[PDB]
Amino acid sequence: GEENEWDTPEVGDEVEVHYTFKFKLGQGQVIKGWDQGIKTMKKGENALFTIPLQFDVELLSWTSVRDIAKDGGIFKKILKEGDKWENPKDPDEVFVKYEARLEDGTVVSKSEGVEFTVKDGHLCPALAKAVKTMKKGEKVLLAVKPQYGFGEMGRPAAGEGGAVPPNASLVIDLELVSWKTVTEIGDDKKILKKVLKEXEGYERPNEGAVVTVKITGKLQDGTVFLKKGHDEQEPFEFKTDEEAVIEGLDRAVLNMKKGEVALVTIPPEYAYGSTESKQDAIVPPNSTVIYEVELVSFVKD
Repeated sequence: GEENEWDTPEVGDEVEVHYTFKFKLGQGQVIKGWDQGIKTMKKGENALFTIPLQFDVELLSWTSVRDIAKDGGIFKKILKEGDKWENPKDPDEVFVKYEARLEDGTVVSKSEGVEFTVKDGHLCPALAKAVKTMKKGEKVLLAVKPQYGFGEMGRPAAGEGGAVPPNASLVIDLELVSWKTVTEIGDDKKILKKVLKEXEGYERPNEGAVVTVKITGKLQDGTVFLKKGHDEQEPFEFKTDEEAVIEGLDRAVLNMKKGEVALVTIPPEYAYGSTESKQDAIVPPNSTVIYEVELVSFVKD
């Protein structure tokens, strides 16, 4: 039997319909009959399915459901679609809100906005994994099994704590609000470049470019040791790829666009090395330094 009458429901999505409400497409959920044509239906759309019985079906909405670990370990249910098409990546600093519950709706952990580097995780394994599939502003409910929750050890009540019983499943509202792209720079990847402000179209200095920059250097506890090229100072310009500046700033700016603002995390072998740098404070030997960099303009080689 068959049917006559831009996006579509997939396998396992949560469809809402008028016929003559509201189920998991194509699981065990209706008479194994008429499921199998709702998946060609569009939102507004109005089909009449004929089974050898007739069904006037208005597909109202759906919510997608995603088996993101390929495991049934985490099912992601998208309750608000996010924007555009990028998902954040391991080295990204993401900003999120979530509320994690036990199956019985007991809130164990919750947050109204928290940033983390995605590869470091947060909360439990499920979060890092969910966000790596999520668009900006995506809001989801995650059905999490123990191995992506807190395992066997579960989790004790500390504060603001809910004990998670060893081997519990979890239900998590998660919203990916926004993120900042970290690229790993050097042969090494030891230099982190976090975009604060995206620059303008495509072009990047090349080796030997003369580059105008504003820079602010800080130690990891936030002490400013250097300011250079800011508006209240003479401008600061250097040629790139000549060791005109510490190596991590040279490599960062080669990967920067005009007008880009970046935080650049520079281990001491790419910075001041093993001797002290007496600036606004002293750079103690063996410091990783964070450099706020604004690529003002440049003239390619």
